[PDB]
Amino acid sequence: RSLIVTTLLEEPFVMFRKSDRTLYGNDRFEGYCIDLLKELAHILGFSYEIRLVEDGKYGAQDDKGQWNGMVKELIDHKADLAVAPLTITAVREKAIDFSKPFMTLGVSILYRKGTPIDSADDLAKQTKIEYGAVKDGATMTFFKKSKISTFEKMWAFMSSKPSALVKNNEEGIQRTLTADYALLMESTTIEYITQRNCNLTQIGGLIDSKGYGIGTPMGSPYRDKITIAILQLQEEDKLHIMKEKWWRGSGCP
Amino acid sequence: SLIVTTLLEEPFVMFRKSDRTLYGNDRFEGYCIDLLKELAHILGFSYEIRLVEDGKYGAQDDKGQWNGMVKELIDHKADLAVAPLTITAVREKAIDFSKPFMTLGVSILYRKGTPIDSADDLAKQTKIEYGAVKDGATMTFFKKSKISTFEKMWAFMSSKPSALVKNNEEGIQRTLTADYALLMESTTIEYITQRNCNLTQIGGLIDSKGYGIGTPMGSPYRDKITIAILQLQEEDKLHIMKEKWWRGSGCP
Ligand SMILES: O=S1(=O)NCN(C2CC2)c2ccc(F)cc21
Ligand SMILES: O=S1(=O)NCN(C2CC2)c2ccc(F)cc21
Ligand SMILES: C=C(C)[C@H]1CN[C@H](C(=O)O)[C@H]1CC(=O)O
Ligand SMILES: C=C(C)[C@H]1CN[C@H](C(=O)O)[C@H]1CC(=O)O
Ligand SMILES: [Cl-]
Ligand SMILES: [Cl-]
Ligand SMILES: [Cl-]
Ligand SMILES: [Zn+2]
Ligand SMILES: [Zn+2]
Ligand SMILES: [Zn+2]
Ligand SMILES: [Zn+2]
Repeated sequence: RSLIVTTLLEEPFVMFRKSDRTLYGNDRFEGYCIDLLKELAHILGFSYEIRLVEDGKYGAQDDKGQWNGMVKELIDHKADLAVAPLTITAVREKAIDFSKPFMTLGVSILYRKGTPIDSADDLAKQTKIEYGAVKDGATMTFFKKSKISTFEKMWAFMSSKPSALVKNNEEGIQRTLTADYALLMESTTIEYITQRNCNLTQIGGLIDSKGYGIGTPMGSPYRDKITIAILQLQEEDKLHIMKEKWWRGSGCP
Repeated sequence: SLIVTTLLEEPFVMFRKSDRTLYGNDRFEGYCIDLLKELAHILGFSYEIRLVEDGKYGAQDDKGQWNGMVKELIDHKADLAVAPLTITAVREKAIDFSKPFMTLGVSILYRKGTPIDSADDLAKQTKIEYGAVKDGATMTFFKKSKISTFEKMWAFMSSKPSALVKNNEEGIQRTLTADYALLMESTTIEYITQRNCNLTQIGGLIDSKGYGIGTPMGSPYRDKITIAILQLQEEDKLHIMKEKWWRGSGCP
């Protein structure tokens, strides 16, 4: 029996391979998470089938507590693994079994260069510059439930204007380029664009300390096996090599 | 009540200074003590803190038997292990780690003004000695490492028995008294380098690890503590808790 792997298209984690031949099966995909998935399959000795999740979402719960996206697939036993930049959160951990993190990140700010803005505190105290995050993502949920006075003031801004929240990273990146808009985005993706689009930069440091984990249904025996494999991959400096493999662009002066 | 095994290690678990004799859990204070009180209240359990007898974190011997807090958890003599216990693959095969409550990496503790800039600089030369705490997580990393730089560095530490120190307190002195660089976890480096302005961190972080709460394998408290640690992080409580205990006179 092969494992069902649900995932999403997100640079540079999972991308479509380009080729002259028509590609079938797992051959269609490439990226950091694809290399990580082949490495886990190598260590644990299993075959898998990659399926893009249909609703194209990571996992948010509605007012009635029901989930969507990849997290729902794991809950409904419709998938064995969720290999994607799936942020480890307490609410998601109460529904699925996260492996230990394979990559660290924190929430930060994507914005233009040449601005006296030095922190998220500067965005909260002003109104001319609009800010937001990907709707129903981990970052937006952080601001929604946070009690820090600065982040409470920022969430009142995002929730009041529905256009402040973007559908995905691509729209948020586009909005920071076409309007006076700052995107609250996870640091790993910020590092990826700031090395390829020299117009954008990171503002301030990291506001929190989180990680990406491999999602499994609760009670899955593969969680602890993947955790140990991720630990072996880190100690062998291989998570370091394959991250530098996909994150290194031309750079920005 | 749950039995919690731990170790004396600044600033995670320390003896609370007092004129009168302290008994029970009142004897201890520190970051891990504050974390345990926070976890105990969230999960609603009572506990008894017991310093592990052999005074060790957890290493394997020649016969494969564990010692320290890890063995304490395997033999079910303790329910939780609240200490700066580094999450490693070999330990994860023996106990159930919670998700990390603190991030750290291996780095270098050495004197200021010295030319050494990285661990690779230490490997290429021989006049400046280097090592780590014996049978700790750092030493075990170099012993099993296949990276060519770390394979060479482990040959150096193992060749001269004095390169391995007994604990952090002795290792800090060897950087303060000899031409010696200590391979130390970054969180402990950050703590001392703000108290002893003659020491500094050489280079960046060599790897990326974390401290986790140890439980016996199959413990129902693992996920409960994991979720509680995640809530503590999202509520900025782990940030307040670390800043409280990472004090010092400060160094320019
Ligand atoms: O979501 S976690 O498993 N627990 C929260 N943390 C703690 C702040 C150290 C971190 C820090 C870095 C990670 F990669 C994961 C986590
Ligand atoms: O021991 S872990 O659970 N898995 C290894 N990592 C990965 C380098 C991201 C990290 C990074 C930071 C942590 F706090 C824990 C861990
Ligand atoms: C690319 C997207 C929308 C994902 C990636 N990790 C977060 C998650 O797992 O929810 C989202 C980013 C964010 O919310 O800042
Ligand atoms: C203080 C000591 C000996 C401990 C703390 N964490 C590591 C562990 O959990 O093994 C050790 C440090 C190190 O190995 O560099
Ligand atoms: Cl875990
Ligand atoms: Cl005792
Ligand atoms: Cl931390
Ligand atoms: Zn490396
Ligand atoms: Zn590298
Ligand atoms: Zn028992
Ligand atoms: Zn804070």
